[PDB]
Amino acid sequence: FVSLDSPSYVLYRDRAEWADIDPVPQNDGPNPVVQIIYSDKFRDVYDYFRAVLQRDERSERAFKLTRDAIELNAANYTVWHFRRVLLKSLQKDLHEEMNYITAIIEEQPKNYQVWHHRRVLVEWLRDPSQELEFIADILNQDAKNYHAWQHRQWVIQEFKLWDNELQYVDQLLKEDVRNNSVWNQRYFVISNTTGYNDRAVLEREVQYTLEMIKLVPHNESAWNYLKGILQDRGLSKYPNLLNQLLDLQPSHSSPYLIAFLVDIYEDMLENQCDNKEDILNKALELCEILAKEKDTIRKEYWRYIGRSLQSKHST
Amino acid sequence: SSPVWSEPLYSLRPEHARERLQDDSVETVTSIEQAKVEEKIQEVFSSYKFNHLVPRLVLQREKHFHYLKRGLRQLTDAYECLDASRPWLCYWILHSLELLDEPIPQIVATDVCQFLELCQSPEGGFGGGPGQYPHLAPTYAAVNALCIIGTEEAYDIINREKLLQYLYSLKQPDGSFLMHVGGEVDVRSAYCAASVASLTNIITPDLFEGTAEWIARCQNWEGGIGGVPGMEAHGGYTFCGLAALVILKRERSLNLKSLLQWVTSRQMRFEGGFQGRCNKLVDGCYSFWQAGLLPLLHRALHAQGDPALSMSHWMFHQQALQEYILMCCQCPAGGLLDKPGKSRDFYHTCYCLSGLSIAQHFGSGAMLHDVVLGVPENALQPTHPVYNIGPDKVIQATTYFLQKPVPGFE
Ligand SMILES: Cc1ccccc1S(=O)(=O)N(CCN(Cc1cncn1C)c1ccc(C#N)cc1)CC1CCN(C(=O)OC(C)(C)C)CC1
Ligand SMILES: OC[C@H]1O[C@@](CO)(O[C@H]2O[C@H](CO)[C@@H](O)[C@H](O)[C@H]2O)[C@@H](O)[C@@H]1O
Ligand SMILES: [Zn+2]
Repeated sequence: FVSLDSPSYVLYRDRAEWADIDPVPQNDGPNPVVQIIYSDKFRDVYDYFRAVLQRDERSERAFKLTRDAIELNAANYTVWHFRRVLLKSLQKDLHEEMNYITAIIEEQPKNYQVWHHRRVLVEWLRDPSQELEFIADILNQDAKNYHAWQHRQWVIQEFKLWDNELQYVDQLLKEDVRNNSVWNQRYFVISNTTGYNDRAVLEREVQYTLEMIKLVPHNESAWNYLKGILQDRGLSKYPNLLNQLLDLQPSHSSPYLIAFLVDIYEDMLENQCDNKEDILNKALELCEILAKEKDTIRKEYWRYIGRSLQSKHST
Repeated sequence: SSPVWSEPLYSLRPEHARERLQDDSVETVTSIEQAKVEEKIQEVFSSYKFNHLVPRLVLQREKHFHYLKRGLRQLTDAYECLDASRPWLCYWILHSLELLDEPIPQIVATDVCQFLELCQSPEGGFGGGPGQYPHLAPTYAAVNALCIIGTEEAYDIINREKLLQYLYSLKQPDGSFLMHVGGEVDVRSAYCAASVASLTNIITPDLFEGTAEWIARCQNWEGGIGGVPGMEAHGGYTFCGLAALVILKRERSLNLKSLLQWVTSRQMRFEGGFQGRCNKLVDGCYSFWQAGLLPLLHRALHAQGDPALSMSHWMFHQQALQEYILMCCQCPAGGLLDKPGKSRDFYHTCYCLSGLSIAQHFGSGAMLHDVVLGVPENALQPTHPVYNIGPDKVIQATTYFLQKPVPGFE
């Protein structure tokens, strides 16, 4: 009807159609703390909100009022809950409400309440048809929006919309191969579709990741993904990988590569590798290099790893 | 060594320049943003160095105190966005004062108790302000604030019978909790529930059935924990997950090796502070959410007999974190912040200080080892890494409530 910023906006206390209900002031007590000196407009809306809440008035006027209360503080989860009570009670058009939440999220994309409200609507409608495109628009503005990714994961899993997500992941990795949210989505899609037990899939993934590392060797996300998809079977189960990394070491001795070597050596020692004394020596040398030179921010961690190796494998 | 009036800093070592981002000549939004922050931070670091003269760093306690004291009574309409978070303002401010060892006048303490009573819902739990529905986040904040006050008056505000019923009313069959009635699920709720239930002695055998397993499902391939299963590892949700498991004595449900490697990786080699997720920017509040994981991991590993654990240091760069907070996160007007160029707020004041205290104080068994960077007055009161209130307050509250029965249960 009329928005809070509109030139013709009128305070609820001045609206004839609200004259029959008394506003309910907030009681902060006789000696208030963390007391917010509200604007007149804010207090007016919330005094009337408290009134309709207290009376449990399930009306169209109350519904319109929640829209204003939300604009004033979209983190007010009490208002959101009441708005949902009204959506059901008044049998409001949920597609119209979807248009509303779409606009609100675009304005406030980091807010928990707006995303939860959208999920409730999609659940009520059992209609995911606008979701992937809407989320992609939000992600086009902030490609790391945690709420947007979480909602995307929910929609895909709940409505089984897996078919195009790896292609979407690939597009976003082309745009920013350092986008850790997208590497996480890659794992999400593959683990939930083919899995990584298919040796052809794992090889494709290892190859792809090694290629990304070659292109951008100081990108931590690709290194973490490489470890992520190999770690549960055990890094030492992949003997060729060690050789390949060892070849790159002299020319690409980044802390990420050196750390990865230690991780391999750790797992090797845990699995009765051949030449244990030699492998232990090499691992301790790398821990020292990391602690003293290549990764000094993590000196305490690398010193711990060195002591841990010795506690487990010295013999 | 050096005269007492000069203290060399890690971030000012000549080799520290080697820690600047290497973008491999491949620019993306991520690297561009990271480089911009590093450039600003280098400018800041340099401002604290005068060739071989490096004056001791100073926590501006008095400025922070005045900012906090003012916020505890009154706020402009600029704070309307926190109108459903007033118990948070109470907790962030009281905990900051507590860390700074600034006494809370009895009158202020009573007024806070009275206000939090008004935020308590008849259905149990606390809401964001008087008459608001309850929600686990302001419930956590209110309970923590009342424990910081720590008077019998404060403790007795809490309606424990209704609190327990309220937690039940949020508990899902899969072990998770809603944040509020009809609200969203993520690992925040497990921590809020576990924190308030353990402090107030209302844990039943069934309350947390399945919860540890659900939290473990939130640990992902990176080794950290996401908000729900499948999601990206995030320092805030990781703190929530591990802290809840520590309360439940179920830390072993996680892969602690991958968790430890993930969190230590989140300390930024150049800035010295922590990022919340891999390949995102440094932020002062993660001084708590990330660095606070290290004392939790230490306790967990120590419980398992780990013979390699340090007896003197947490497994992060304690000095570097202190340098980032003291040089980059203080507002000259009082208050602390995310990073240079950002504006102060009470949330960053709370968590920057909490992280500073973790970085200054190591304790395990009978071993205590302090590393207070800068002037000795910089030393803060210790904070409990599970609850993030003083350990004295935790012991006092837990002792008080353990004398009361679990509501309706034996
Ligand atoms: C950190 C975190 C941890 C777990 C889950 C979510 C988050 S967060 O998304 O980053 N966010 C912080 C929102 N944030 C935004 C932010 C913080 N740092 C950078 N930004 C953009 C704020 C919050 C308050 C104020 C104020 N005043 C300013 C900024 C949520 C806060 C909500 C209230 N909190 C909270 O309930 O913490 C529990 C769950 C541990 C009890 C503290 C975290
Ligand atoms: O960090 C790996 C560690 O986390 C666990 C859960 O505690 O599993 C997570 O990571 C796996 C990939 O390594 C995923 O398949 C799984 O879905 C996720 O929960 C441990 O099993 C694993 O060692
Ligand atoms: Zn922050």
